[PDB]
Amino acid sequence: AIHRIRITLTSRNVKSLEKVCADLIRGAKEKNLKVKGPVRMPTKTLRITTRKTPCGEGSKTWDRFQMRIPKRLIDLHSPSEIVKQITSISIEPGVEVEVTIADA
Amino acid sequence: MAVQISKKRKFVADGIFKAELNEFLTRELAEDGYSGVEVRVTPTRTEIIILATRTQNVLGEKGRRIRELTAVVQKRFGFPEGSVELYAEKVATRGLCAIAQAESLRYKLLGGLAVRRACYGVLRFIMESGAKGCEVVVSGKLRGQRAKSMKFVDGLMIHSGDPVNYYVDTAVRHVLLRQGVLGIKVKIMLPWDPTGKIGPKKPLPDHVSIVEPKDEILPTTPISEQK
Amino acid sequence: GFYWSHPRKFGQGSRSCRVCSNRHGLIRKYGLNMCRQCFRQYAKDIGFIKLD
Amino acid sequence: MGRVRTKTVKKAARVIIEKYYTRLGNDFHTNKRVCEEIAIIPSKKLRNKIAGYVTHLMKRIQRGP
Amino acid sequence: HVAQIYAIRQSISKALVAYYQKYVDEASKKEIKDILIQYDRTLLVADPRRCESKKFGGPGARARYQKSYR
Amino acid sequence: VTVKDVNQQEFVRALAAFLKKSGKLKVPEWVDTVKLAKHKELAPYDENWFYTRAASTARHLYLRGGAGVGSMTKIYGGRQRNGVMPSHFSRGSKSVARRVLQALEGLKMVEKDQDGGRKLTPQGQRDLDRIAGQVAAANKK
Amino acid sequence: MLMPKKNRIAIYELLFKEGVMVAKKDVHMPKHPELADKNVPNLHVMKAMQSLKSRGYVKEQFAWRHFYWYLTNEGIQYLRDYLHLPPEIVPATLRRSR
RNA sequence: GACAGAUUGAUAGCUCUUUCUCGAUUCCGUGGGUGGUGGUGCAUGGCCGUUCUUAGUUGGUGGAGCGAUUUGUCUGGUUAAUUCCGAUAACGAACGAGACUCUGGCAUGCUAACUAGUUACGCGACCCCCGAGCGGUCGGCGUCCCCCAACUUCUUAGAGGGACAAGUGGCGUUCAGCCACCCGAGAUUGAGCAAUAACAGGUCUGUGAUGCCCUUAGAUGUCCGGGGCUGCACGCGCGCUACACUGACUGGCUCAGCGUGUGCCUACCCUACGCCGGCAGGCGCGGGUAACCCGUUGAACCCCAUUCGUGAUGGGGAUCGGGGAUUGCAAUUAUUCCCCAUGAACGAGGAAUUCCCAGUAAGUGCGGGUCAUAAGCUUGCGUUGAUUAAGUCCCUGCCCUUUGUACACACCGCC
Repeated sequence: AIHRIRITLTSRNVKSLEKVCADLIRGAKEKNLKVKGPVRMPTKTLRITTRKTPCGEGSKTWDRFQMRIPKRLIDLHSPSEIVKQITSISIEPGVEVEVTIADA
Repeated sequence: MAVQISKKRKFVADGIFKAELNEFLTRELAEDGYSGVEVRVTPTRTEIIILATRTQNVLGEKGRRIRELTAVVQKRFGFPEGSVELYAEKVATRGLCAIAQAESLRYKLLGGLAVRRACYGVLRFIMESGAKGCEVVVSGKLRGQRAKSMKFVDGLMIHSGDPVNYYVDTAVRHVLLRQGVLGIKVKIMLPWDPTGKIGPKKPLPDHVSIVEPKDEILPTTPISEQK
Repeated sequence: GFYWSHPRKFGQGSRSCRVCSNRHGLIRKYGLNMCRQCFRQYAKDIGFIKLD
Repeated sequence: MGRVRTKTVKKAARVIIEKYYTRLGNDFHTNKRVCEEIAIIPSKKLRNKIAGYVTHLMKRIQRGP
Repeated sequence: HVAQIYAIRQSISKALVAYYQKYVDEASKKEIKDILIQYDRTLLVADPRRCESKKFGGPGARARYQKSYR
Repeated sequence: VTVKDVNQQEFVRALAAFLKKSGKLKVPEWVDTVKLAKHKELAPYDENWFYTRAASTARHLYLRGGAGVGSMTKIYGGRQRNGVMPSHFSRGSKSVARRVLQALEGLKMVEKDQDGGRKLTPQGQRDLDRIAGQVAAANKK
Repeated sequence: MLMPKKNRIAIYELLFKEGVMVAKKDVHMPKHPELADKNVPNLHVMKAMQSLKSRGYVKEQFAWRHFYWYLTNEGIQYLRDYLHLPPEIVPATLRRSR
């Protein structure tokens, strides 16, 4: 075995991240062990501000190009089964999943 | 390798890789009606579902073309031997995708045809397919030294709001001809408002559906019952 | 094969648009290196969606 | 000034009442989520905004038809 | 600097209000809440306000970079 | 009556006095010809900053558990006319905040902490706020 | 049948070894992933391949400054007869499928 | 494809002898390209600008006109808004507005969170009189933390709720609504999205989008070196800093937010803490795919502590003298910075004219963008935070209606 696993869920789509995030809670609590539920980091807003205009002219209008990236993370304690079950299931959309070994 | 590229600078990169594909893919599987990839990253592997139409051409000689494109994507964005499998699939109801039809109109003109009869042939189709509405614009010089702009329209179309963003299927494609350059713009309206399966939101937020009294029979004298 | 030599290492000598090799109004930030137009083309595809 | 009602509301409102006179009353927050039951109002603003006339037409009805 | 003060004013009037309410009484809570809200200065009321954003084509929210004009 | 309980600006007034009336600290030579920070226009009038600034610096460390030279420079700031230019923020002089720290170190008001940065040592912790009692109890006013 | 012999004879036999040869449009690389025994960047590669297409023994795409060099069935002859290579040859697209 | 010199700028065999190798490349014609930040934005695509965040636009069926057309699409009240109701030859519909999205604020209501905070504990402590206190006890920063406290009071971000002219009193055709007040965020916190239809608006120099045209080796192909784009009797355009004492410089205290950061597509950061130096800086060393490190982001105004005395003075702070650092292979054409040194006009601006109503103008730094070097540029962000309109069409310009019109390149017309 039982080691200090962190699962770091980073994705853009809040809804398609929190269907996965819920399935790891409900996937672990099925075969119960521990957790400390989903952590909510500040959402990072990737904000670009370019001119609307190609070339010069016209009254100066710009767009406000944004991309969000919310990070959840979920602590757990398990063997090399429950990790390799819970991570490989509940994948699919534009969702990145990290797996820390223990502590550091 | 031990870079760990940033959740800021990484999703940007995979957005970019996404874009870089969807262009060469568009620009090479054009005559075959590329609708779109949906990039499918996995363990040990990077699936990449090429959602196009006429799959007899993406395969080619016994499945050569698919194997070229796999090799290409191996040699470009850095995907080792057996770490990338393309997966060509046919588009469901190709009338309702925009760039499919917009390309079908780059090549219907390119082939040699009037604007008029062609774009109707498109516009006819996309409605008949099953659209809430649609429009096509063929800007550019059109049998005259001067530039015209032509716009043949049919059915319903919302032209503002967030709603637009997940409902219309916009698609611009040029067309390079023996003269010069026209623009296609296909802009279809999706009637997944009726039945996506669960059509996203479904309501255009304006639209409310009041389910009707259904029963509400009987005032009557009192009575009782037992069970 | 010799001579074609300077700092092509800093200065806009070095950096150019990844899409079209034009060398102005360049979105350096965030490891893009697109020209500012080549945003609005390759933008939705990237992920930057116009919200407010 | 800010708020006069739109015909998506004025029409839906009037049509709920035509069909559920008995279900509604002269409160807001009751008939407020009656509308959640008997209709598919997507947005909370509208859902909520609709119980607007649902009341303003009961206050009319008791006084007159 | 200044904000931090109606912040701490509001806090030791609110806190003191929740004091006499939760365990102590209510009459004194109400005699307090009266004594305060007969002149607020947003004592128990959060000032609902917060700053506007800047919009392009102006130094602040509203004002605009001077119009050239022939 | 800690450093906080004493009205903090008439703290360093008396703490400047302390380190003067001790007659030891280690006043040096860049002193009479010091700018104080490229920041400033002009060399300071009370000819005796660092008795009053080592006062500040040392009480400052009391309030904050750890502080580097880079920190001390930061804190004694200001605006800076580059002239017709707009004003910007320039760090204070390192040399002086440093030698203030090193000099406080001589009397052993302070020490180098673990994990980098100076903090004040128990001995100094005293001399500092001993006089806090003396500043409150100088008189109520 | 041209240019730096050592480099260009190797570029042919690279292209015959492979199904597809990608590149980049950049004269200033002194290298190119796989092969590049020595230098042979874009130029020596391009100069070769932009020959091959125009005569007809290769076909292009471009796609965000790169050159998408795809080997033509006629070229199979041109380059194997250039390289005296066996009359079976098997370039690269041997392609065990299913 | 050519290691010493004539040269040339160049160790450019680019060329004037010598020749020593790769060795089927080479060279010379012809056609033809291939580019070109060449040409043409009245040859075009896209994208943008705008008429124009202005209320407008359209059709099915009716009804009117032989028919272009017309009503529906409107006297009036209303409304931010042909938005609504109603009068109603129209009835019921569609796009724009609205609804929506993002956002911004009430949520001791929920789900939680060592990549937040933590909170307050429990306070178990170190703990020095840090301070109070004879001592018990207490006020308090720091830490000793950790944690198998406990929790979400603020932090964060998920689900939620709510606010909806909702109640009451006026006013109102007593409809549509408007006004006041109650509870409370009172119906409006701010953008994005934005129709029909336009316009030689702009863009070929954002586009491997490109029509045609030019040009095409002596090349307008690509560059090296330099130069220019910076030049200066004058003219205008957006900025900043001042004109000072509600202020100037001299102590000190002390309050963030949005970001941003390395290790990035080809050679490159963010920076904590040691010494050295005045300072630029320098030289030591440390954390940092980051809510951890920078970083309780320790700011300016601001706030507080002394000078000064209304002197073009200490404001101001230009123009030059001289040093010293840094970036850069190189700064001459002061690169950027520091250190000295000189030390200007301006004492509130002549004719005009833009900006806007609430957390608004203004000041005020600070990020971002631009960046090797670097901003007086913008775009965001708080922070300090006013005066005043809350209405009208008086000027300018916009909407409808009626009307006149010899205008329809539409009055910048026609004559």
